[PDB]
Amino acid sequence: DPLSETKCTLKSFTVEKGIYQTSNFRVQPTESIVRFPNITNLCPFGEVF
Amino acid sequence: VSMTKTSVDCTMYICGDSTECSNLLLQYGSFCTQLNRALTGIAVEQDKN
Repeated sequence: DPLSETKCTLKSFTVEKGIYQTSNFRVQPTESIVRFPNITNLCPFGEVF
Repeated sequence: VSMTKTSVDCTMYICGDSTECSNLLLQYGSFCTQLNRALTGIAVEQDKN
């Protein structure tokens, strides 16, 4: 809970009256997308190798 | 009398959303915090001033 996260940040079981900065937050990615151009055709690696 | 209160998510600055980097930044120990403490000190002193 947020109180235990202060006790952590302050390294103490007792916390004095105050506002304490604790571990910052970020909205996580909901999904992944991949967007490469829809080229269908495999490369001419044949006549080079 | 004051300047703009600036805070930095140090970890987002150095390792910008990479778990790999963040695991490498732990090898430097407390510096990610020591910077946030100093910047929070500056930010509180603007309200004091």
